[PDB]
Amino acid sequence: NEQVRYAFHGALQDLKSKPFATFLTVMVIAISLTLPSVCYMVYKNVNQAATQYYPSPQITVYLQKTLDDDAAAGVVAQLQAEQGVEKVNYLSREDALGEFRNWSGFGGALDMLEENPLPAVAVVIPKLDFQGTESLNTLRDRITQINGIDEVRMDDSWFARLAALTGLVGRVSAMIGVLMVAAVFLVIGNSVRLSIFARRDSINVQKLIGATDGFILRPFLYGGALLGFSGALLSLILSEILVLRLSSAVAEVAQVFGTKFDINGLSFDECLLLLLVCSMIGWVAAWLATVQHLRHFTP
Amino acid sequence: NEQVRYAFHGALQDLKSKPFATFLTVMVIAISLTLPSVCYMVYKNVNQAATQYYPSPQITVYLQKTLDDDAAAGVVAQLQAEQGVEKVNYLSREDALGEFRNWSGFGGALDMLEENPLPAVAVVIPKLDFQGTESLNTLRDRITQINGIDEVRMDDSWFARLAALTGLVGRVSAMIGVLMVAAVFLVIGNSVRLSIFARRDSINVQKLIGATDGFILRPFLYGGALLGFSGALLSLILSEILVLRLSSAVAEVAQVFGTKFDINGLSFDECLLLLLVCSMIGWVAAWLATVQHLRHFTP
Amino acid sequence: LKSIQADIAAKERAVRQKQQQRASLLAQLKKQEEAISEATRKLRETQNTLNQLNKQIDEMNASIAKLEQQKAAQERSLAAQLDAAFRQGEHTGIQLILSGEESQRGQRLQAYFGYLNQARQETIAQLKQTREEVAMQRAELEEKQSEQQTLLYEQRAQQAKLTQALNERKKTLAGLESSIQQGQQQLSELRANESRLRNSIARAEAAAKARAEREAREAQAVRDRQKEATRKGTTYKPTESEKSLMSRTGGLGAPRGQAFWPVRGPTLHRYGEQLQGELRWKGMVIGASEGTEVKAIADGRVILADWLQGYGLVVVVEHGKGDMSLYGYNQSALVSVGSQVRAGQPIALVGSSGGQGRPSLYFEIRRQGQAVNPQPWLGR
Amino acid sequence: MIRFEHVSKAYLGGRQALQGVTFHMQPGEMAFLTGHSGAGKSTLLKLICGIERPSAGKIWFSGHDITRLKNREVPFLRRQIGMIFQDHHLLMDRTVYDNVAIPLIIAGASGDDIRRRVSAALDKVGLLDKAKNFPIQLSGGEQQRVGIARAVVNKPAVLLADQPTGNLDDALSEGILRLFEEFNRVGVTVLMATHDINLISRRSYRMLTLSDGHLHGG
Amino acid sequence: MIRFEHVSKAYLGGRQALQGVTFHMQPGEMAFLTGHSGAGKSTLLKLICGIERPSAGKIWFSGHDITRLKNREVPFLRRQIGMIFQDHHLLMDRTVYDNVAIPLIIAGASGDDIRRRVSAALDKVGLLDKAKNFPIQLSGGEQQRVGIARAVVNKPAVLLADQPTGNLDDALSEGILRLFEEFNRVGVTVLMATHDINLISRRSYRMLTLSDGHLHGG
Ligand SMILES: Nc1ncnc2c1ncn2[C@@H]1O[C@H](COP(=O)(O)OP(=O)(O)OP(=O)(O)O)[C@@H](O)[C@H]1O
Ligand SMILES: Nc1ncnc2c1ncn2[C@@H]1O[C@H](COP(=O)(O)OP(=O)(O)OP(=O)(O)O)[C@@H](O)[C@H]1O
Repeated sequence: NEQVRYAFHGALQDLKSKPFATFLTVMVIAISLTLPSVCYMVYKNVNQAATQYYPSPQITVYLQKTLDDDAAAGVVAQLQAEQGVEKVNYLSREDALGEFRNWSGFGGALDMLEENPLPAVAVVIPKLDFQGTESLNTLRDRITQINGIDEVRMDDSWFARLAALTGLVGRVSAMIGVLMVAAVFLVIGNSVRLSIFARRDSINVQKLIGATDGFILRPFLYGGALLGFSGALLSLILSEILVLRLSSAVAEVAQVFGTKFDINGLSFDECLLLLLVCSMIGWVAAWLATVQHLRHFTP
Repeated sequence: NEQVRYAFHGALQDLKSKPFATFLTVMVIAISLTLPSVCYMVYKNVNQAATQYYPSPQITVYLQKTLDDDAAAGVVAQLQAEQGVEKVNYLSREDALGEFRNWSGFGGALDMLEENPLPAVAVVIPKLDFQGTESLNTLRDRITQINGIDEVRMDDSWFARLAALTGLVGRVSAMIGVLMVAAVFLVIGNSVRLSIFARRDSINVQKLIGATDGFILRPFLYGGALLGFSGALLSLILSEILVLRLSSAVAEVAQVFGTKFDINGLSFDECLLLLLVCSMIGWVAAWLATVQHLRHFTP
Repeated sequence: LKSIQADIAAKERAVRQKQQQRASLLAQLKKQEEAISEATRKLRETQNTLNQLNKQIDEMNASIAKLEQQKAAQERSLAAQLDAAFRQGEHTGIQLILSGEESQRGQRLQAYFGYLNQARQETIAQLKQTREEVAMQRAELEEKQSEQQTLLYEQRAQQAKLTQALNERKKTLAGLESSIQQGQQQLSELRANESRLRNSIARAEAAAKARAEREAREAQAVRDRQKEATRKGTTYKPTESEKSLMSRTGGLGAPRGQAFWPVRGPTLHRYGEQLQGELRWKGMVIGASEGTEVKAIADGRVILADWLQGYGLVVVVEHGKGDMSLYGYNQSALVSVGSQVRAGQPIALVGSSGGQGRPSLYFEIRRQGQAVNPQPWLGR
Repeated sequence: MIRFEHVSKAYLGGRQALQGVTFHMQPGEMAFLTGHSGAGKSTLLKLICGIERPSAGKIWFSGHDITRLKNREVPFLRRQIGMIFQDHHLLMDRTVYDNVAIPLIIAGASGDDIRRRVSAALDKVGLLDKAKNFPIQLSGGEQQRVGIARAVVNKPAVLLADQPTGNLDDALSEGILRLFEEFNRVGVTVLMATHDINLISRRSYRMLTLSDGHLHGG
Repeated sequence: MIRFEHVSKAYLGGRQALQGVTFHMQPGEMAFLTGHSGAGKSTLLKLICGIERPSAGKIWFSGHDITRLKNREVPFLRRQIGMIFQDHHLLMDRTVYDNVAIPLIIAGASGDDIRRRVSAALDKVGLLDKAKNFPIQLSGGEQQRVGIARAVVNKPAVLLADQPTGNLDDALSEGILRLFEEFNRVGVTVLMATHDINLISRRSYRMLTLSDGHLHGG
């Protein structure tokens, strides 16, 4: 199998013949490709990564004055632990008294307005039982049908505020990703096509000496896969310089706002896939260009 | 005069010689250029919406019983009109009586509860120097605990959260923008360089008679601007078609979760700037690439 | 000749006028006792009105506490519940919340913001009800105080008129106290004066006499029915109304001091002893300072409360079976001609009316129209 | 092993280069193709080799019709002949050793055999001194001789020469003609298009003249 | 006007193309340049043009030393010279009218004069019928004569021909030589490098011979 070795040697020599032309082509492929691989940090890190629950209606029924310490278990024995519910958030009586004081609601009226009649209640976490939309909905009033709980401030939450992200955001970023994953194909294909167009003369010369249809192809394919592979490898060398640099900024805003979002890098399971995809793109572009320019010299 | 026409005609001739290659190059340039335009659109629209939402709060020091007309004048001479303050919102006494009545809180208790002890609100927007939370920090407490008003309704650091979000939508989008402009820089440069390399065989003009370097250059400069300009022209058409697609869906979501804050396009000045910058970059790349060849074809 | 007759007339001129003035203006003193009876009824009404005014002042103090402390402190609280939108609260909070809302939605739904406003509305309804009730209680206290004040003004006018009348009658009473009488004159003119006083007493007794006989007959019928029920193998228990009707004036019974004490005070004279001359004492006399009362020795009907010479506006409350221990020199009148008064319950507060120098409760034990010994008539 | 039966070739545009050419060349036969400038010589050689297609008539090569040849069987026709072009059609980015050795590589020969055969064929024209040079570093006659060495390196069955002695002086032209004759003494049919009158006047070979696309020479 | 004084040229790599060349050529003097292959003829013509730089000695053209010419003055020297190369060095994507006319475009001449002069120069070499064909649609001799027509169009002062007859038959060779003579009878200095003998034997002109970069004639 000396043909494979000879073709690889020819492709390597052709690439090394113009160091400034080869380097300036690898440079544009790597920069045009780090954008998909750095914008994938955002949708893998942060978004999805730090998924903190959602506006779920833990809101529940409002208990009357009959609620007490014993009635808390009784409500649990009926709706807060027997019907659809996961957790217990019964802040009855003094529990939602100092917390209500230190919230946005200012205190001091309790010492003046006799006693605060904080309408009793108990936020719940509708477990599978009532979790289901309809499992709640109808049985949501059935959940109310438990112990006392005069009222039922059970709510919904999320509202349209949970649409200005599943809608506007759910299309624009995908569109941008599609744009980038078309740009990379286009730039690799254009570079390889122009490389073959530069040396079409040798194609013609060695075609009219005999040769074959496949002999002329191999040095151009191996030189088109090696251009995509070498341009993707430098994008992985990059896109870690940028992400580690960006880690400092994200770490600073972690404490200022609250929960500390943790940044990370690209994994091997996606690095290998990226290298393979770029190699295949370069190979297929080289095949297309050479086959197009091989039917030109067939009078 | 005539040389300009001859050079332009030659540039158009060699552009139209190979329609597929020039079309592919233009498509690559336009695809690589429609990303930063969309990023700048979304950044500008988000910035406009954030500026329209809330520039600064109106939280001030809550006045005690010592507040009066003369005490309000003193509070103006101290903080409300002499210290960091943009306007005056001294709603003392009856000013914050009907306003409280028509606010979310139901009124009518004044006829029963003797006289309403409405506070002397002294809202004022601090200047840019005092706008900063870090600048506010101790001075904000110092301004509150200066004289007159006793209590202090401090801010909830909503401005700080907006500032951190802006810093992210700054640093990160700035790095994305510089990456995109580098990408288009290298795409234009490489395409022009490779076209000149393919048509390099015109050592004949340099060797034949005194075709000075100025004579040789002009067909290549004008053919470099015509490539960058056509890339920018196709991007503007492609960019605006794309946002119209992602506008009707985006605008509807804004109406549900607030107000229908739609997406605008580019002003005429922005389009002219884009076209001029792309043509300039193409001209520079053509000059560099040709001067590279004019030196290695000399004795 | 004529000189002897003129001297005799001069010596015997003014005795008859003095005695007549004494008797007539002692009757006028008893009339002053009746006027003081009207004044004392007005004074009891004024005391009831003063107790009502004191209760109204206590109710005004309770209204002060409840409603005015509501106003001051609990309306600091109420206007702070409203200040949760007006003074250091809300300001129409519509700002969007951040991720992980620590309440701040449950808050405005029902918690330190939403249930704050809900309990504020509940307490505002409660305070509107409290203000309406404060207005209603102020109206009620004002009506009570206006009743008290109108009664006080009317009673003051009536008491001023009665005081002028009593001053005139007191001048008359002094004119009465001017004179005295002689011995055989005592026998004759005292028979006459007692006849007049007992004539007034018997007018009152004829007005209020049927009650004792009716009650005695009712008690006898009740006893006969109870006895006959046993003869028929049953028990005849009179109803509440029947028992009340039967036992109203069932009679005085044996004198054993089982009734309410008419008044507390020392006793000077004894029944059957030497009171005035050879005539046997009508009954025991409670000799003490003026103002000590007197009443019947047992439950029954008042036989007399009206002006009478010597015994004043005597409350001759008949204890039944003819036993009427009169309230000598009584200065009041409660059970007039037609009404009834029991033992202890005085038809008139005794005093120094009718010419008597002080309260001498000459409780005559009239048994079959004759004086009886009252010594063993005190047991409890 | 070459037969032209009423062949005609007109290029796209309206220039009738060849009209009614018929002739025959036997296995192992030399001939000279002569004509004026623009006559149709390189067109005839292109038709034989396989580069161009006739508009009419038939071409028979080695007894098998090639007037309509599939694009898959052409490389096995162009492999039996050694063609010497007029542009010298060199690979200017390779060495001259690689240029001469590429036919053996195409045919699939070994390594030491390639080295020996390339050295022999480069010695036969005098260019062994210049086996490490790129074709840019050679004169015109030396590039011509590199092409000639490339042609004969694979022991062909036909030699098709297109003015192979231009840019060569008379001594070198005679040497190259002697090399062709020594290849033809083995049984290689030669057909050599030439503009030289002195070179052909000193030898007795069949001579096909061609006057404006009309053979009338044989 | 041309003058060489002990000029030598060793190409980078260790190949002494020329050594110790010295000669003088007056205005309006025709001469031939002959030698074997690889002698160093095209190198002499390149030194005269300015494409290559001598490693020693001095070169004078029209009385101005050009051995150390700058890079901003080579254009005017190359304008004063009409040269025809061995590769014909002609643009493959322009009509032959444009190829012949580019020297006039560079010189800065009007339009009617350009058309008239290009027609005359194309007719002199017999190509006027092909004024619209691209160079790919010509033969070897026709491309040669396109190069000749481009050279002689600008009425030069020195004409440097580098084998302008190879690829041309004998009648066309005589026609080309007669054209160069009709240019030289005005006062144009002609230096013609060639190694065909039937042309430089029937005309008596000075002949400079080279043999491995040493002028054996002068
Ligand atoms: N590619 C081409 N397309 C069209 N016509 C062509 C082409 N090549 C040559 N011709 C024309 O065909 C005719 C013959 O050309 P050909 O190449 O056969 O000439 P030739 O005999 O090689 O000439 P020379 O002796 O000068 O080399 C001429 O009219 C020529 O201009
Ligand atoms: N670019 C070059 N680099 C190195 N050596 C070169 C170069 N061009 C030519 N030579 C060498 O210089 C010498 C003379 O070459 P040149 O082309 O001047 O000869 P020539 O007489 O024109 O040849 P021919 O008669 O075959 O056309 C030869 O040894 C040749 O190989």
